[PDB]
Amino acid sequence: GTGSIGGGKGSGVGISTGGWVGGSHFSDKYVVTKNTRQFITTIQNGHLYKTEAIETTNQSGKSQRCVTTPWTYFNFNQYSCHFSPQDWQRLTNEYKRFRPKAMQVKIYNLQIKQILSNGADTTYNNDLTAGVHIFCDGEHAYPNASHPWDEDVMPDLPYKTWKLFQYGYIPIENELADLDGNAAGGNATEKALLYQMPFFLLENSDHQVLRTGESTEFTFNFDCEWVNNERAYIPPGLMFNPKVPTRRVQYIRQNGSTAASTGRIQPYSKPTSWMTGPGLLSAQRVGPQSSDTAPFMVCTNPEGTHINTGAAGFGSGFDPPSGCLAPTNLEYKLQWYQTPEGTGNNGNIIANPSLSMLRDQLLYKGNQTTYNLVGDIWMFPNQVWDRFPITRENPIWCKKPRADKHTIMDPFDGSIAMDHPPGTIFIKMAKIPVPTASNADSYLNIYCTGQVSCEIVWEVERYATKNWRPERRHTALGMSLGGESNYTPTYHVDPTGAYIQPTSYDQCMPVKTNINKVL
Amino acid sequence: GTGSIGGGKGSGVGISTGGWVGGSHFSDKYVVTKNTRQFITTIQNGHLYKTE
Amino acid sequence: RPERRHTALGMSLGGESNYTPTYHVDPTGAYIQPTSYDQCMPVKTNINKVL
Repeated sequence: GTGSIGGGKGSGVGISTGGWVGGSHFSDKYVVTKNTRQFITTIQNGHLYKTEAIETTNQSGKSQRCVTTPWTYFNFNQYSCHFSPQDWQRLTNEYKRFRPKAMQVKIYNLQIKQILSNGADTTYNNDLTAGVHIFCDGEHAYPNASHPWDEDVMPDLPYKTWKLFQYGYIPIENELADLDGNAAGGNATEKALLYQMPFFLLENSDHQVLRTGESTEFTFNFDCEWVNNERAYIPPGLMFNPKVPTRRVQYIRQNGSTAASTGRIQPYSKPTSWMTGPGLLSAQRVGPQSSDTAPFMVCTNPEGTHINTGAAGFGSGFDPPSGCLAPTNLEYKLQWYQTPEGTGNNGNIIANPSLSMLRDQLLYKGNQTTYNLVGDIWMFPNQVWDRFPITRENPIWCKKPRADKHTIMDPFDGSIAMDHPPGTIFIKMAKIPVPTASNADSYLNIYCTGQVSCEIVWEVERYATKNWRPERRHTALGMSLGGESNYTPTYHVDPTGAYIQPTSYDQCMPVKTNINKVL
Repeated sequence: GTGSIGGGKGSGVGISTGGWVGGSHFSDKYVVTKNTRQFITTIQNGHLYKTE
Repeated sequence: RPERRHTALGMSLGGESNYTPTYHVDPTGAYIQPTSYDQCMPVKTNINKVL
């Protein structure tokens, strides 16, 4: 049902630079997702680079220093971006693993409008000679624009308008520069940090400038590890045959009155060579919602401790701490809101056990009498665990920090650590100077709308099982009713046009809950 | 991180006549500096040559 | 021996509240200027030549 486009192959105002793409194609080895959004970008910071310091004192809740830029950026990092709930269901039901392979982004059909405000009404007219600056940072030569679990992501519904967020970054750890700080300290390393605090201008590189008849296109080739969709039906410790005897001997030392005994290990409990995976349960969250509450605080202090007992502005919180361990409290569970309007207990989704036996692991230390839970299990030889089951609402990737030494990279939120994730596309409108009598900068008030199309080829692979029995699958019967009068199902739309969100973790259709693997 | 420019190679309103350049490249024998500014120019002297 | 070089450690703080270094920008977006001649990084101060 594709029409033949008429009109010449030329270019300019009155010729569109691309069409709308949408929908997925499933195959055995590949899944192709196509998504187009209409985006809107506006002037940021009045075309200025600014810095901001909180100066802590708990007013904001810690000490941050940020530089905000005139730029905005595209954030594609999330699965709901690329998959409809239908397509995500099909992916997690029909395939044991998948990874992104190739990516193609087009920015096209650009429209710059001048904003004319007279009194109480505002008008919008084309300025056809206005440009927009666009470039991708693929070298990661600038601070990353996006961080996992941000609300800046592409809209889930294809017909919603995507408003870009302002780009900004933290030039320095602000608590490490207290300025005067303490008087008898004679601050030096604090000034030394400020003198070498970097400053980044996107204007320091080459940009493409697009007028309304131009378009631009970016391609990216993923070299990626697979995200696996498989469930362990047993722990690795149960891989034995309980009827078979073992050669192994268990010596039990003298316990109180009970004499030291030796004997053959029972057939139904055979020793395992495989250990609980890493995780930290010992810490608890601190302080009011306003501060940084994470149970572990990862700080870098070059000088003399004194983290002000509340972590001050030193460091960032490490959450979730528990890793693959069974969370012993709600604090340790990954939790988010479906909507930027979510608050409190409304609109929040708590991650639930996937019922995979490589997750929710625990370690118990025997004394002579009993077993006690080991709070902090560190990285140890012979640990095996599965990754956090990712839903359609999880971030896809995180960027690996550039560093000399790193341990196993398995972010506990479930995002894939990548050496070179897709580059961020930065976009701002050309500053249009307005002639002014004084030296105060005045500019023309303009905004740009356009279409972005993302197209990802997913390398995918199906499952084969010798299991006799029907496996668990994701089904619409696990959905719930919502909206006004509560007659609208989960991924449907409200009578007001509101898109009903999943209220539970299973409605988000996590991976590793369905297809069984033999250990 | 340079995109492929779409739209025809023709000219007119709605086609930009260049991109933004910026940044330096250092070498042993050469340094290349690239700078772009946005300039504004206005009418001067009401289009007159005057003496003072 | 190590020769003299230009370093950011010769920069100074400026702007409002005077927490912004030399070539950085103010919270108001003002670009802090070098307040001294050495912050301008003159030539012929660093690399030695034998006469």
